[PDB]
Amino acid sequence: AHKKAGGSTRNGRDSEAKRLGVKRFGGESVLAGSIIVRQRGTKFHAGANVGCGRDHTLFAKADGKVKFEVKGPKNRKFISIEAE
Amino acid sequence: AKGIREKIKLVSSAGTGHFYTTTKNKRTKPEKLELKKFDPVVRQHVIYKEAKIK
Amino acid sequence: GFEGGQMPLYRRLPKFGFTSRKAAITAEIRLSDLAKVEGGVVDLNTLKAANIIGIQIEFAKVILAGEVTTPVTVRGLRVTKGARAAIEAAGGKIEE
Amino acid sequence: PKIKTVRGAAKRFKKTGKGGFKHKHANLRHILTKKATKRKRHLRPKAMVSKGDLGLVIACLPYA
RNA sequence: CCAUAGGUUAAUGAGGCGAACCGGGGGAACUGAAACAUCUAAGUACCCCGAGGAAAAGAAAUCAACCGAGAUUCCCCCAG
RNA sequence: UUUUGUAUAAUGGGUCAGCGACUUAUAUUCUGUAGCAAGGUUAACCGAAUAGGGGAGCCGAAGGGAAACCGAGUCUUAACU
RNA sequence: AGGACCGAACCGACUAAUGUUGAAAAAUUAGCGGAUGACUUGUGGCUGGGGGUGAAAGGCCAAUCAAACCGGGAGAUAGCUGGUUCUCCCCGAAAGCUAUUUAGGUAGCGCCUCGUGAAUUCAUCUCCGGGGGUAGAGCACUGUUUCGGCAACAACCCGAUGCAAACUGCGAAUACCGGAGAAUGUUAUCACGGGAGACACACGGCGGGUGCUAACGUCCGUC
RNA sequence: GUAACGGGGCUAAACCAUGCACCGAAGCUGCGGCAGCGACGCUUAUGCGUUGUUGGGUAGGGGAGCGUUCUGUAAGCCUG
RNA sequence: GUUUAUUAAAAACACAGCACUGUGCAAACACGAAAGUGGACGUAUACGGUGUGACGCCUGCCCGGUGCCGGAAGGUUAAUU
RNA sequence: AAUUCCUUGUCGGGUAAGUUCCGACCUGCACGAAUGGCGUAAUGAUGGCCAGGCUGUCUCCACCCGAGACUCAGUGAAAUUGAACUCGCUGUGAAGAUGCAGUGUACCCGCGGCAAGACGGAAAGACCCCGUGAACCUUUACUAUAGCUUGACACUGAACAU
RNA sequence: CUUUAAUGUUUGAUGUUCUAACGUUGACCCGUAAUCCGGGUUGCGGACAGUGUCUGGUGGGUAGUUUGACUGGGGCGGUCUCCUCCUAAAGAGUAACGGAGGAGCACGAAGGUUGGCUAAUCCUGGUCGGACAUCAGGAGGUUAGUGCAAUGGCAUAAGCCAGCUUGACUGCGAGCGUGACGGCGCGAGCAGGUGCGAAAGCAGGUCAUAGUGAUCCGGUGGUUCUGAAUGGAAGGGCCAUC
Ligand SMILES: [Mg+2]
Ligand SMILES: [Mg+2]
Ligand SMILES: [Mg+2]
Ligand SMILES: [Mg+2]
Ligand SMILES: [Mg+2]
Ligand SMILES: [Mg+2]
Ligand SMILES: [Mg+2]
Ligand SMILES: [Mg+2]
Ligand SMILES: [Mg+2]
Ligand SMILES: [Mg+2]
Ligand SMILES: [Mg+2]
Ligand SMILES: [Mg+2]
Ligand SMILES: [Mg+2]
Ligand SMILES: [Mg+2]
Ligand SMILES: [Mg+2]
Ligand SMILES: [Mg+2]
Ligand SMILES: [Mg+2]
Ligand SMILES: [Mg+2]
Ligand SMILES: [Mg+2]
Ligand SMILES: [Mg+2]
Ligand SMILES: [Mg+2]
Ligand SMILES: [Mg+2]
Ligand SMILES: [Mg+2]
Ligand SMILES: [Mg+2]
Ligand SMILES: [Mg+2]
Ligand SMILES: [Mg+2]
Ligand SMILES: [Mg+2]
Ligand SMILES: [Mg+2]
Ligand SMILES: [Mg+2]
Ligand SMILES: [Mg+2]
Ligand SMILES: [Mg+2]
Ligand SMILES: [Mg+2]
Ligand SMILES: [Mg+2]
Ligand SMILES: [Mg+2]
Ligand SMILES: [Mg+2]
Ligand SMILES: [Mg+2]
Ligand SMILES: [Mg+2]
Ligand SMILES: [Mg+2]
Ligand SMILES: [Mg+2]
Ligand SMILES: [Mg+2]
Ligand SMILES: [Mg+2]
Ligand SMILES: [Mg+2]
Repeated sequence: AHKKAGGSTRNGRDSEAKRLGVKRFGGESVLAGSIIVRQRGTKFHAGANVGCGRDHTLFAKADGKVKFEVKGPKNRKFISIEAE
Repeated sequence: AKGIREKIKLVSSAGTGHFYTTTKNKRTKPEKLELKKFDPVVRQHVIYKEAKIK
Repeated sequence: GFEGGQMPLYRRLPKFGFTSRKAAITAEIRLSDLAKVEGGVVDLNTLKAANIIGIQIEFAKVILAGEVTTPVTVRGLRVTKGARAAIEAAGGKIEE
Repeated sequence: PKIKTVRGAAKRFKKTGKGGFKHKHANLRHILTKKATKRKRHLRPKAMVSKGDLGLVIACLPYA
C-alpha cells in the first residue's frame, strides 16, 4: 500500500476555521464566531479571553451559540440591545 | 481492521422486544460478556444483554 | 446526441426502493359534484360528462372539492368529512 | 416517442405541488451504518437546484 | 422356392426464369454501452428453400374475476 | 483558418462559371400568437372528405405517504407539538 | 562417371555509370553467377483469403499482401482536422473552481445574453462598531548565534549583538464584515426561467513560492 | 555593412533647475446627420422639435430586414 | 543449390549426415461438419514431427523450476442417484 | 573473438608512421559443447588485411572524337501558382524579412551559365507524443471455444463366479 | 423386531463367457463384362468399439478484448483518498513532481456525572545513594500531562484519582456554518424514558480537528404497507443492520 515517499507535497484540505459572524450583527441564532470547529454552548456571545481579551458583541437575537473554546468560552449575560 | 483478533462488531440485543442497537468490541480483551441498558421501541430501558451474556 | 457526460452518474447517486399501488389509481370520484351530470340518480359507476370516474375501476372515495349539490343520494361506496358534511344537504348512503 | 430514462424514475420519481420532484436522501445505509447515530435519520427526501435540471426529463403524464 | 432388388416400356407431371410483399432453415460485424466480456446493433445485413395473389394466422386445453367477453387479422388508445 | 500571439517563412486557394454544408419526421419543454375556459381537445374511423360526425382517450382544476390509506390536508413520531 | 571444369544459347541478377517529369511504374551499357541439373521452357490442370503456396523473406497469390479483388451491412465510428454562403441595429463573455480511465472532451457552479418579478436592494464616499497576527519590529517562548562572567574544554544561568516560512511577550497600513447618512449612476442588486459560449490564455505592476531574486521560464494571488 | 542617438547632424540640437509659449489623438469642443432610452415642449393610436445621454467588440444571446425559386391574390396587370 | 518479383544473394534457407520422439496399419499425422482423400496401392531397413547441418576429435555436471514419460496405493474432485 | 564495456587492452609482426589486420597473453564487462565446442582440404559475384602488375583513382589536369547543351525552321509538354509595381545592410518582429523601421544602393528589357534565399517544389511527419484509435503478433493477461481426453445415460443384451 | 450369520432373492460393483443389436478399409455370391453402394453367405471383433446428450480435464490451435492517469516530451522513478503546519498578501479561499509530518485506529472504559487533586525540573538534607529510585522541606512560574502527527486549546482544567453508572439513549429540531452537487458539520430547545448530584445542573461518546467507500445485487431480523381470480404464500416496500 506504498504511497510513502515524503516529497512533502501534502495538503490538509483545510476547512471551517474562519472568523465568520464578525462584529455584532443584527442577531439571529446564526453560528457566527466559530474557529476550531467543535464548539459547544455559547448563547448571546460577549467575546471573552483573558488578560487583554473580552470582545463585546452587544448585538445578537437571543442565542448566538458558537465559539468553542479558543475564543472566549461561553458568553451571554444580560446584553441584547436594550436588555435581556 | 477486520482481523479476527481485534475489534469486531457487536450486534447486541434486548430482552424481549426485538430491538437491535449496535457497537464495537474486541476479542482478546475480556469478552463473552455484555449488557447495558439503551432505550427500546418505546417505554423503559432495562436488559439489553446483547450477545455474550454474563 | 453527444450528451457528453451522461446525466446518470454524479446525478445518479442514492436510489430508494419503492413498488406500486396495484389500485388502478382509484380516482377520487370528484370535486364534490355528486348528483347533476352524475346521471342525477346519485350512486356512481361511469357514464358521465362533467366529472367522470373513467371506467376501469375498483373503488372511489371522493374528497370534497368544488361546489356541491342541492340534491344527492350520495353513494360511491366512498367517504370523507369533506363529504359527510358538505354533500349532507342530501342523501347520505355509503353501502359496500 | 421520447423514452424516459426508466432508471431515474425508480431513483427520484416525484413531483411535489410544483415539480422539483423530491429525489431522496440517505447515504451509507445498508452498507456501513454501524457508524454515527444523530447524523443518520432518514428524515425524508429533498431535491436540488443546480442539479434539478439534469434530473428533469422523466415523467410527462402523471404516473407514479 | 418363392418374394423382393434390379430392368424395359408407356401415360401423366416436374425441371427454368421471376421486382417487391409472405412463410420458413442458417445467421454477422462495424455500432452503442462515451473502455469492454453480460447486454446492444438485430433476428437487421446477408445466404438458402418454398408458395401465393396475397401469404400467414384462425373458431379457445383464450381471457376475465365471481360481472362477463367471445376465432384470426389490421388501425387508434392503454404507455414510453 | 488557428492561436496568448501571425506581414508571417504556420494552414488553404492558379483564375472564372455552376454545384457545395443546421434539413426532415414524430415526441417533450419553453417563448410569441390565436381559439376556448375550470374546463381544453379529440385519435383511428365514418363521411353528402379540408365539413359534419367520433370525446376511445390525453391534459388540468389536489395534494401527502414507500403503500394501505387519508385528503386541503397529509406524512413523520407513542405524540394530540 | 560427375548436383565435375571452361564457355555461347538458355536461366539468373554481384558491381559501377546512365536514367529518376525515363526508351522503361526496375531498364540500358560494361563487366558478373549457373549452364546434364535440387536445370531450363511450351501447353493444359490442381490448391482461395484467416485461406492457399512458401529451400522461410511475412515472401508470392494479376503493377495490391502483418490477411487479395468486387459488391454489400454503410451515410460503420471519428471526444480529431478542415469548411460553413445576405444586410443593418442592441448587449456581450471565458480561458476559473469541483468531479471525471479526466487532462486539446464533458458536466454543475462561475462569467454572457433574453424574459418576469421584487426592496431606497446595489455600489463610491463620511462617520460608528468589529475580528486579525501580515509588513515592520523584537528575541520572554521554540530554534539558531556570538562575545564577555562561575565546568580533571564545553550545554545550563547574568550582561552586551544578531537571525527565522513552518519563533511572537508587540503590531500597522489594509482588505473584509455589519450599522446609520447625503449625493450620484437610463435598479447597476437579488431571485426564478429560455438560449449560450467558456474552461490552452499571454504581458505589465505589486506580494510570493520555485529556478540562479536566470529565462518572451514555471506555479499561485491581485490589478 | 556605419549598426549600442531612427539617419542627418549636434558643444549645446546634452543635462539640471525655473517659467511662458507652440506642435500634438478618432480624447474633448464647435456644426450637421442617424438610431435606442429618460425627460422637456407640446401635440396626444400617435407623433414630431429641444435636450441629457448611449452607440469598439471574437464566442455567443436578442431584435429587425433585403433578395431568390415555387403557391395563392391572377385569363387580373405588364409585354412582339 | 535457395531467398526479399521492384534498395538486402548473405555468415541467412536448403543440403547430405546425426540424434530425439511418435506410428502395429482402418498407422501416427493432415484436408474434411461427414462421406471420402492424402500418408501409400507404402507397412518399422517404413512413414511423420522436432532440433543439429559434410567430414575429423568430441559432445562434460545439474531432473531443483516448467514440460513430457511411468505409477496410481492414498487425499481432492464433475454429471449422475 | 561476428561475443570485451574499459578499448586504439598489453607484447610481438608488417609500416617512415597501422583506432584495421595477423600471432600471443587471459583480466571471458557478458565463449562453451547438436537454440552444438574446437579444427578442417576443397568451394565462395561472401567480411577483413598485405603484395606484385596495372594504371588519369590521385598530384594536376591537357588535347581530341562523337551524343546533347547554343542558332534557325516545324510540332509542342511539366510540376507550381493569394496577388505583385519580386534590391543590399543593421535593427524589428510569432523569436532566421523583397514587403515593417532606418539607411545604403539601383536607367528600362533580354540571352547564356550557377545554384546561396524565396525556411524553394513533391507527399495533411515515416521519428516523438496524444486518441478511453486500428491492425497483426506474444504469452503462466482475461473471457470463451475447435481439437484431443473423462465419466454418467442412452443405441445396449444373455448367463455365471466373487 | 433389532446385533448378527446361511438360502431365496432385488440391486450396485469388478471380473468370466456367449450371440443377437453394433463394427469389420477379410473372403465369397448376385445386382453387374463396377475399384463405389446395396443385398446375401461366411469369418473375425462384440455389448466392446463408436455415436448423441450431459460432465471434469486440457486447450494462443483460434477468437474477442483489456493492459489508467498526473508528468516541465514521453518513459523509469514517484503519486493518485483523508488529517496538521508553512506557502497563503493579519476575513474565507486559492497552485506547483513546493518545505515538513501523521491516519485507514484505540477505549465495558480512555464515556457520563459527582466529589476531590495539581506539573516538569533543580537545591539542601535521607540506610540500603556514589547521574537519576520511594521520603523531607524549599525554589516550585503553560519550560508538565493530553491514548497517536501538527496546529490550536486546556487550571473552572480536556491533565490526575476514586465512588456510582450506561446519555456511546429513541423520536424531532429554531437557526446556522460549509459545499457545483452527492453530501458534510454545529446546534439551543421539545417529547418519552435514563444515569450521576442534596441541589443549581451535566450527559445525544471520547479536548477538537484523520481512522474512510456512493449505487446496484443481494443476506438477517421486525411489520397483517403490498401480494396479479380469492385466502394464503413467494416476492416487493418500509425500519434496523451485514
Ligand atoms: Mg371517457
Ligand atoms: Mg463502446
Ligand atoms: Mg503555438
Ligand atoms: Mg503563409
Ligand atoms: Mg465560384
Ligand atoms: Mg557443373
Ligand atoms: Mg543516380
Ligand atoms: Mg548484361
Ligand atoms: Mg560456365
Ligand atoms: Mg501455366
Ligand atoms: Mg504483386
Ligand atoms: Mg449499420
Ligand atoms: Mg463515412
Ligand atoms: Mg472512474
Ligand atoms: Mg519580516
Ligand atoms: Mg479542461
Ligand atoms: Mg486549464
Ligand atoms: Mg494563469
Ligand atoms: Mg510565460
Ligand atoms: Mg495651442
Ligand atoms: Mg484631431
Ligand atoms: Mg456594436
Ligand atoms: Mg553457390
Ligand atoms: Mg530486392
Ligand atoms: Mg540485390
Ligand atoms: Mg543451425
Ligand atoms: Mg587476434
Ligand atoms: Mg550437452
Ligand atoms: Mg553451426
Ligand atoms: Mg535543343
Ligand atoms: Mg537580407
Ligand atoms: Mg534579420
Ligand atoms: Mg542545373
Ligand atoms: Mg519544402
Ligand atoms: Mg500530419
Ligand atoms: Mg490473441
Ligand atoms: Mg469491437
Ligand atoms: Mg499520460
Ligand atoms: Mg487567511
Ligand atoms: Mg488577506
Ligand atoms: Mg538524594
Ligand atoms: Mg483526542
